[PDB]
Amino acid sequence: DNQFYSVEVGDSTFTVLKRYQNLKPIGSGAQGIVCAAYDAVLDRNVAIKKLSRPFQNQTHAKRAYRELVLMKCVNHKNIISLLNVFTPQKTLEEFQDVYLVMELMDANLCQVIQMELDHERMSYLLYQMLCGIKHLHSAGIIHRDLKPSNIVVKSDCTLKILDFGLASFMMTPYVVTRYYRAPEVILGMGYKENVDIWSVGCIMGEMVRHKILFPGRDYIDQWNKVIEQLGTPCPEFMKKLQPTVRNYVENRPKYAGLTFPKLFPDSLFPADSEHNKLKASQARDLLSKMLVIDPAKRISVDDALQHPYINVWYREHTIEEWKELIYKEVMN
Ligand SMILES: CCNC(=O)N1CCC(Nc2ncc(Cl)c(-c3c[nH]c4ccccc34)n2)CC1
Repeated sequence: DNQFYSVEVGDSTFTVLKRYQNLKPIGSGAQGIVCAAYDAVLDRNVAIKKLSRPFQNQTHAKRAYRELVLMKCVNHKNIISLLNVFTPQKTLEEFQDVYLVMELMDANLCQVIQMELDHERMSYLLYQMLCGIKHLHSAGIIHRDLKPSNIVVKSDCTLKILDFGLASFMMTPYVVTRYYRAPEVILGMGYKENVDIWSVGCIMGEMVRHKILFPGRDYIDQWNKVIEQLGTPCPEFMKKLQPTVRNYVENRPKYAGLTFPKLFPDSLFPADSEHNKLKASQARDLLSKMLVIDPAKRISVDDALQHPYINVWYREHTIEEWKELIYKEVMN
């Protein structure tokens, strides 16, 4: 008979294709609920993400269309691949949800962060972020929102990025984390390719320090936590900020904060063997080239890939037009 069946998964219903069996919730996010399942056809495990009426507003719609499109276009070993897309509804009028099926990963970075990693694995994961980011950049896509929760890995230490970043208001219950947003993004002062390097540096640091580098309730708190450790930026950086903002920043208590050996002591890095000793320094060296406020002085993706620590691996539519656009893309 029908091709789909429904299964309860908490406070929602997953009406998926019969080929997917033994649904099990693996995570929750902004777009919706995500489940792990077994695909009888391909004979392998996969992940199923359900988009509940993605056209309910421009915020969710824009993300869904953009996701659905790039997920189909872009292709790279370090960017989650889409295996299938479907909708249990038969017509546009009936259209409601969109299900995305992808390879199943074992976990996201939030989990890896809570554990110590030899230099071999840490550098490898970091190397895969740079590749993926490099690919996204070579496609004209500047993520700008890379974070531990949007990056997943497998046991064999393989890594893939989940989403494609940004391109505003929502009644949603949960907020979005911004601890990894680059300075230029926080101060809206224009950005470039190396804007992602800042995020990678925040993640690498968290992997070391095992704790969020720049916490904070709002961007006000976040900026302080940034200068409180790295120190007030140089003048050349100030003269590149709109006065409405250059005022707020320049009228903030200066710092000339601590150096890197202080921020990331040898205690955090394994310095038992001579090999690990050298890797520590190289690691801290890269950290110091990525955690730089001024983009003009922040290392780039290609130079970061050449770093010895890493080279060892070398418009506005209506909720009716959106439904249309999204439905068409789904029905390839
Ligand atoms: C139980 C704690 N382990 C984890 O951190 N996770 C998160 C990653 C999950 N695996 C996975 N594999 C593929 C995709 Cl496409 C997604 C995924 C995509 N978007 C998500 C939003 C929230 C949580 C997970 C996802 N997630 C497994 C459980």
